[PDB]
Amino acid sequence: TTTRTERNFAGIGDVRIVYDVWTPDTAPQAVVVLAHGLGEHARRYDHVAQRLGAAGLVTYALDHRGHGRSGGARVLVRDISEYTADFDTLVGIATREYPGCKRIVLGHSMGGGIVFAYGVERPDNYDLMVLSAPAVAAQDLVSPVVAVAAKLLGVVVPGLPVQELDFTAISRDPEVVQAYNTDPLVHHGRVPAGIGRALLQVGETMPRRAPALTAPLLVLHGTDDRLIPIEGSRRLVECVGSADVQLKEYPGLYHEVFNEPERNQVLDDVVAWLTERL
Ligand SMILES: *[P@](=O)(CCCC)OCCCCCCCCCCCCCCCC
Repeated sequence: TTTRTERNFAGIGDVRIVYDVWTPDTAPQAVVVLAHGLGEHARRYDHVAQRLGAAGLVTYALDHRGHGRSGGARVLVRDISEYTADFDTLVGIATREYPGCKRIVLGHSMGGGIVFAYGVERPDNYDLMVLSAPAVAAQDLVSPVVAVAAKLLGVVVPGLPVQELDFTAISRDPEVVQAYNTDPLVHHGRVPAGIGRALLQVGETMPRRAPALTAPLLVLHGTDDRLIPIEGSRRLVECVGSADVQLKEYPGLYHEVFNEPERNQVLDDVVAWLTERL
């Protein structure tokens, strides 16, 4: 039995960051710090934290600024460092509450881009990285001219909606898409320029920065992902400095592998990967 507690801290710029803590009723094996994707929130990951809890893992999952229960203007960010700083603070919170426990940083989509940028900047603040379709190659979705424009707009008008997303691409399960379509805490609009710039900054420097990752890395990706092409994850595992890197491709799965029909096989692979290394 894994149980959720809701807590908070003061993030960068004194924005209240809400985060959940999922504690299992068994002896804690290690801690997981989880970063959700664009426009979603940590409560869409309940079933993930429960599955990890059944493996004796404590899961820290924060609502990013402008997301879910956290403060700030909705999906507003002026720099990727705002996300990575709030994630860094959350990693430190788990490090102090569970000292000596191994630390697993886990990110999905934009969360995967934040976990990546956090990791290459603090490659010894964590022990294991798991990335679910990380948004580390956003510049492959637009022309270079559009990337020049989006970076500039992310500065001047970070709140301007700039890019529409196909929400039907998140899952092959129509129930998942409809539950996403009707979630009051999900951003039901377009990608803003500020987040567009942040993802583009991470993407252009991913090849040059990835060598800084030295901890074991697990990348998960569905082959039929229309939001983030799988080639972005193939280029990532070819570019990281980690010796123990692995990409699990899931034939036919859509973007959110954690919410797919095959999600239990996906999470079985995550637990199996973590337990060989803990
Ligand atoms: P993840 O967080 C999954 C959430 C979506 C259900 O992110 C998925 C992919 C996000 C990529 C967004 C596009 C990044 C670049 C967009 C900027 C280009 C638009 C600029 C137009 C200027 C004329």
